Amino acid sequence: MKFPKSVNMYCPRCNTYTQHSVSNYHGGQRRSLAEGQRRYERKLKGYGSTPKPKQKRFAKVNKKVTLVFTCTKCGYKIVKSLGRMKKVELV
Amino acid sequence: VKRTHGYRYKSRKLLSKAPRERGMSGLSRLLYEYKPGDKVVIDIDPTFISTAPHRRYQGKVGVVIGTRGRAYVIETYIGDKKKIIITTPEHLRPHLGG
RNA sequence: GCCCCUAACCCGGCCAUAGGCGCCGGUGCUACACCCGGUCUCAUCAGAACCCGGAAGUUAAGGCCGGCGCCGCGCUCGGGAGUACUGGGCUCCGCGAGGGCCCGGGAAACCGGCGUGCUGGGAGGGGGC
RNA sequence: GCGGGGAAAGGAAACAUCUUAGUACCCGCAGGAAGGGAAGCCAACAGGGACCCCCUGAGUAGGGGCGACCGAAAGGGGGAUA
RNA sequence: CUCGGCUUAGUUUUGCCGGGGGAACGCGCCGGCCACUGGCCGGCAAGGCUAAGCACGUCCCGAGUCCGAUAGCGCACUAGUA
RNA sequence: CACGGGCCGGGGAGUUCACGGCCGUGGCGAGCCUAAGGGGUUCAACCCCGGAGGCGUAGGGAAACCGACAGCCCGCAGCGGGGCAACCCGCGAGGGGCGGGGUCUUAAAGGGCCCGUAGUCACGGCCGUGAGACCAGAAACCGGGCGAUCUAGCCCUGGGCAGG
RNA sequence: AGACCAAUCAAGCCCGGUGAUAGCUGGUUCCCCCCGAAGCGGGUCUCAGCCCGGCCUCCCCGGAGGCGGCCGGCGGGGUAGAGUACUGAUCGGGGCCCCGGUCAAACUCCGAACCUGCCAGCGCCGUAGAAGGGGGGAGGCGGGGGCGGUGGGGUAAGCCUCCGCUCCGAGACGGGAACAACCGAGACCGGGGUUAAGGCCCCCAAGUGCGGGCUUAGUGU
RNA sequence: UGAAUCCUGGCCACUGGCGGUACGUGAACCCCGGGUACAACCGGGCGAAGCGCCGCUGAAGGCCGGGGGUAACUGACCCU
RNA sequence: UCGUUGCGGGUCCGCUUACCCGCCGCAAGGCGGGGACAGCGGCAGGCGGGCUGUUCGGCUGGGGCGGCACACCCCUGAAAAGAUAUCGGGGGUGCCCAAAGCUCGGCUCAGGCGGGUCAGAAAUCCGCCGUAGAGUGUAAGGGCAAAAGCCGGGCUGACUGGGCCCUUGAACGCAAGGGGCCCAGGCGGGAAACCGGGGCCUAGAGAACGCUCGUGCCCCCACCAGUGGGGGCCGGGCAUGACAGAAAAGUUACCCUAGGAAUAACCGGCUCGUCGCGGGUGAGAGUCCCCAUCGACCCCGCGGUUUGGUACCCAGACGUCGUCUCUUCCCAUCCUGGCGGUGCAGCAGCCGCCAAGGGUGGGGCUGCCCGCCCAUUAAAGGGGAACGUGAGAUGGGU
Ligand SMILES: [Mg+2]
Ligand SMILES: [Mg+2]
Ligand SMILES: [Mg+2]
Ligand SMILES: [Mg+2]
Ligand SMILES: [Mg+2]
Ligand SMILES: [Mg+2]
Ligand SMILES: [Mg+2]
Ligand SMILES: [Mg+2]
Ligand SMILES: [Mg+2]
Ligand SMILES: [Mg+2]
Ligand SMILES: [Mg+2]
Ligand SMILES: [Mg+2]
Ligand SMILES: [Mg+2]
Ligand SMILES: [Mg+2]
Ligand SMILES: [Mg+2]
Ligand SMILES: [Mg+2]
Ligand SMILES: [Mg+2]
Ligand SMILES: [Mg+2]
Ligand SMILES: [Mg+2]
Ligand SMILES: [Mg+2]
Ligand SMILES: [Mg+2]
Ligand SMILES: [Mg+2]
Ligand SMILES: [Mg+2]
Ligand SMILES: [Mg+2]
Ligand SMILES: [Mg+2]
Ligand SMILES: [Mg+2]
Ligand SMILES: [Mg+2]
Ligand SMILES: [Mg+2]
Ligand SMILES: [Mg+2]
Ligand SMILES: [Mg+2]
Ligand SMILES: [Mg+2]
Ligand SMILES: [Mg+2]
Ligand SMILES: [Mg+2]
Ligand SMILES: [Mg+2]
Ligand SMILES: [Mg+2]
Ligand SMILES: [Mg+2]
Ligand SMILES: [Mg+2]
Ligand SMILES: [Mg+2]
Ligand SMILES: [Mg+2]
Ligand SMILES: [Mg+2]
Ligand SMILES: [Mg+2]
Ligand SMILES: [Mg+2]
Ligand SMILES: [Mg+2]
Ligand SMILES: [Mg+2]
Ligand SMILES: [Mg+2]
Ligand SMILES: [Mg+2]
Ligand SMILES: [Mg+2]
Ligand SMILES: [Mg+2]
Ligand SMILES: [Mg+2]
Ligand SMILES: [Mg+2]
Ligand SMILES: [Mg+2]
Ligand SMILES: [Mg+2]
Ligand SMILES: [Mg+2]
Ligand SMILES: [Mg+2]
Ligand SMILES: [Mg+2]
Ligand SMILES: [Mg+2]
Ligand SMILES: [Mg+2]
Ligand SMILES: [Mg+2]
Ligand SMILES: [Mg+2]
Ligand SMILES: [Mg+2]
Ligand SMILES: [Mg+2]
Ligand SMILES: [Mg+2]
Ligand SMILES: [Zn+2]
Repeated sequence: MKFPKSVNMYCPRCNTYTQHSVSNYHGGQRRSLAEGQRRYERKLKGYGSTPKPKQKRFAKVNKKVTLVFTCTKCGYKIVKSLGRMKKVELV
Repeated sequence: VKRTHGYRYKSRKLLSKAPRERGMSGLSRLLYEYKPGDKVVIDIDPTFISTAPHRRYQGKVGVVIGTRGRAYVIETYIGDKKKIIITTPEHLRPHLGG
């Protein structure tokens, strides 16, 4: 499905409708100082089996389309999902 | 296979209309101003099915408790449980038995 | 200002007894139309339509009313028919699938007959308070 | 009693991290007890004042397929007091 | 300080062992739940001892809503015997 | 024609602790109880002391932080009035509802939790969880020790195999 | 040859961890009295287990209504049947239409019996306590028989899987020749009487009972 | 593999082993840059074996079909 | 790769004392060679069933293979309230669409007919008819005609913060998801009414921990303040399809434990599709002539003599094929007795009826049963008895 690169959308910070640029959400890189990550390094030290489950069977074919909308006035970012479907083409 | 339970899962005969009742339905049911305390019959209109109550409430009698914008809040029972139906007047009729 | 009666007009309710085909009429001061033009508001390829301004003509058509035939339709009417089917009981029949009896309910098609919009509010018109 | 080496069964309704458990068991070394013991402490700007053991703090903080389960310390009350 | 490992409630923060690196000096050094900076507070590691108050039961003494010879310790007896 | 028992005697199975819920009673009551321990005793009993601590009295929120009722209505019992009575009337603890308040979220409204009193200590009972956990029952797995008089293999050193 | 390693070997033996665990199997000890189930729904590495509801029992609060039956008023439905008009199948006659004919779990103009919602009443239950609510303890979560839905499936099955009443499980007793659930019927103890189902020639209590007709096959009882 | 005797055919695609120029990838260490009054942290570089890639090996484990038709079953034909 | 690892010289060369290897010697020490390499310790990558621990789901007309009836949706089953199962029947789902979403307005669709240059069955044009016979993304069912369809104009409500209700989940506990009615903020369409929190309706759906992103003049981090960093509350996402969510391959005939008739194999029970046997019919054959002898197409039965279906009993156990031995029973009769028919001249043969007293044998082949064959014979029938009979045998097969 095709999506426009800019929309007119309500802004909670501005309390009105402003132009929003449309981009694809990209997940951040996992940082080594995250608390769960630090715990996972502590578990990984020493002898033993693999200490955590790793998924081997997957069933989802597509991920939910997560898009990022940025207000052109203040910079407020809204992240909305369009539902599980193939990757949109920003147009 | 066990019964599927969609919101309208055995509604072929319920939602069907005879040939003489085809098309738009009359607007007289929109013009009944129900108060709190009056008795109404839940009679589902197949042409406005998006706002209709479930098939289990067809033919049942409730008590108008109030209005929510344009819908009527109706108190009814299913066997022993007290249910709250919020439907527009197009799926209602006045009860003339008491 | 008020109560009463009353066409065609406006707003409805039920949405064919209201629909469809054909035939024979009535209606014209007012009202409804057809009708006459496109300066203005408004519109399209097109003043056909929509919108605007009007009043020479016409009941030819639409509308409304009356009658007849056909199709369709409606009926709490007669026959079909207490039939088909059915709730309850049975040490009642049948090899059996099934059927019978008693108590209680009870159609449909079809055939014949009848009917072919009814009605609410307002305008206009008449009467009286 | 002190130091070191060190499981599994079972539990988690499977099982590997985990628990069981620093346990069973093994090796070494003492005493009538052992070990600990005299602030490079705890606290919070108010003060405690070596140590051990008992009651409590407390299944609290926290650890943990944050699951099962595991789990203090300071402080307070005592025995005794060097 | 860093890497590996065992352990600990110790969690970017317990203790330790191993490999590698590696101070300062009382004008110094250490601690105050991640690190550093400033203040403030508390202290002086890497040397040794220490009674009392606490565990145990071969053994001795006393007690018992304990058992009473198939019970109670395996053994009431020429039982750790045949 | 499912399995167990030849017979008789004796033996033979819901225990205890900790924690939690609840019940039946008892004490005290906006408070309740002491733990360890201490003194005395006719000496594990008993009397006295010991309030540390635990639970309750206030909740909301992740946290910083903030921190609460007698107003109204319905109404059982009960009470008072009437009535021959039936019943009617008024007040009405407890109960129900509404309102008001404390706090969180929100821009707000709305919404969540809480608020106008009862706890606590004990004894007996039931149940849950752990502990062996009503009694009996594996095949297994791990730790430390024992075994090559048997047997498998090999090494050192002896004996044996008529007759054709 | 997975042979043998002290009657032990697809990994010895002894003692210990250890009373290992066991949703599985066996056993589980005195009397009387009151009430009295279930094998259904959902979830679960769930299908021989367990949890949340339904069904049981006990206690308490609550306070006047309740509903396995019936009549009526006002409503809902789309089955049996019916039809062949929508969607389809299907045989003939006549000129894409008309007429007659055969069908439909996944066709429907019509349409019961019946079931179900509210109200009023009758009936019964209820202040010796309806509705509603709280607390404890469960069992049980394998069901089965008869009848009815031509239930749906299957050649059929004492077959598989649903729906409802009743009965057995957990219910004595009479009849059925025996026989959990077929008919009658619901049992504190003793006695007397009368009946139910069914029976009355003997076995066996009660009739070689009554009228009419049929059967010659010991058909049948 | 299993006396002796006559013999032991084609195939390295796969599973292995082994050898190899370059190149890609490839851990720690180390180095560079950023960040941090210091660290944690973040980006990059270098880059062993091995893997990828290239060969050799069947008395290594072994494998050994077809499609067809043409052809006067096919000697022969195209090969695929 | 870090250390061992040293001494000279210009990363490379050399040296010996380290270290290592052998020889001699009780040792002391000497000889030779290698040499800061090697070897050794730590760390890191690779190969690594050599060894250690484990997992190898469920439903199921027994298990297995298959299927997914394992999470969902529509029609039917379903018995006119509600609910309702089977490895029941017909199908679909894990999407797609910036327009196929919102609103406003105009129009009318399939198809048919008449007229019209190219032009035609079908293009664009004029008119008449046209109940939807079209279209509405996608299964099925439902809805829809000045529309819910087609065309055009203007937009992004597929919106921010919240509440209530319905369904999933009947009465009656209980996720996620989905739908409805609203309050506030700010918009779009429209004259307004009114509508818009995706698709006309019923499917397209995912807990805890962890990570990531957005958001707040936001809260916390241990004596105080600051910097970096970390944690928290609210919301979107990354996934468990076995879809109320473990991270998981075989084999055992060498096998072991606990149970189970909740569940198969043998026998038994029920059933009889299959198997064997009987009957009705008579097209047709039989020189003519249905029925001497048959018997198409069809139909009604019986037995329990094959095979299956079911899973009622039996897993602390009913000894699994055949044969030998021995006894009895049935008749649906192969011979022997009686009778009839004939397409019965005789000899023979074929068919039916009564009849179970007696007989029904000897060999070759195969573990067989069965079947075929050989020479005879009056003929060399077939079945039941826990597929009679293993506390009688045998042991060829399995
Ligand atoms: Mg269900
Ligand atoms: Mg919608
Ligand atoms: Mg144990
Ligand atoms: Mg386990
Ligand atoms: Mg296990
Ligand atoms: Mg000694
Ligand atoms: Mg001492
Ligand atoms: Mg000492
Ligand atoms: Mg521990
Ligand atoms: Mg004695
Ligand atoms: Mg003794
Ligand atoms: Mg048994
Ligand atoms: Mg016995
Ligand atoms: Mg337990
Ligand atoms: Mg194990
Ligand atoms: Mg061992
Ligand atoms: Mg020997
Ligand atoms: Mg073998
Ligand atoms: Mg042996
Ligand atoms: Mg072994
Ligand atoms: Mg042992
Ligand atoms: Mg009773
Ligand atoms: Mg059992
Ligand atoms: Mg009624
Ligand atoms: Mg029918
Ligand atoms: Mg019919
Ligand atoms: Mg019904
Ligand atoms: Mg069951
Ligand atoms: Mg039944
Ligand atoms: Mg039972
Ligand atoms: Mg009897
Ligand atoms: Mg008698
Ligand atoms: Mg007879
Ligand atoms: Mg070869
Ligand atoms: Mg070296
Ligand atoms: Mg090395
Ligand atoms: Mg292995
Ligand atoms: Mg699995
Ligand atoms: Mg299974
Ligand atoms: Mg399968
Ligand atoms: Mg229904
Ligand atoms: Mg429209
Ligand atoms: Mg569900
Ligand atoms: Mg329910
Ligand atoms: Mg759709
Ligand atoms: Mg869904
Ligand atoms: Mg502090
Ligand atoms: Mg599930
Ligand atoms: Mg069975
Ligand atoms: Mg059998
Ligand atoms: Mg047959
Ligand atoms: Mg014949
Ligand atoms: Mg059979
Ligand atoms: Mg039996
Ligand atoms: Mg037996
Ligand atoms: Mg036996
Ligand atoms: Mg005969
Ligand atoms: Mg047998
Ligand atoms: Mg036999
Ligand atoms: Mg035998
Ligand atoms: Mg025998
Ligand atoms: Mg043999
Ligand atoms: Zn903005």
